[PDB]
Amino acid sequence: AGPFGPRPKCPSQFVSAHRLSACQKWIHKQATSAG
Amino acid sequence: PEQRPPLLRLCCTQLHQQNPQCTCSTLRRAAMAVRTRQGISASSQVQRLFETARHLPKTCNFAGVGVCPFQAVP
Ligand SMILES: [Li+]
Repeated sequence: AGPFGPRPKCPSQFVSAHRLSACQKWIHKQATSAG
Repeated sequence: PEQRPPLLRLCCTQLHQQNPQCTCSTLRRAAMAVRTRQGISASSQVQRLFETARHLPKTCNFAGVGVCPFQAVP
C-alpha cells in the first residue's frame, strides 16, 4: 500500500457503475418472489 | 435457455466495473436502496432481497469474491 497504489474508492465505483441499477432491479425481482 | 436472463447479465456487467474488494460493500448499499425505495417490508421478502444481493458475485461467476458475508438487516 502506497500513495500511488490503485487505491480503490468504492463509493465512486458504485456511482460510476450506475449504482448497480440492473442489480437493484434483479434484487427487487427476486425479493418479491419470496414464499 | 442456457444463456442467463438479460437483466442478470446487465447486473454482472455493472459489477465487473468494480474491484472485487468493493463488490460486497456496494451490493449491501444497493440492497438497502431497493429495500427502502420499494418499501419492501415483508420479512421473507426482505431476507430474500439481502440474500440475493450477497449471492450475486457467485451468481455472476465473480470467483475472486464468492458469497458476501451476512450482515444484520436494518
Ligand atoms: Li478507501
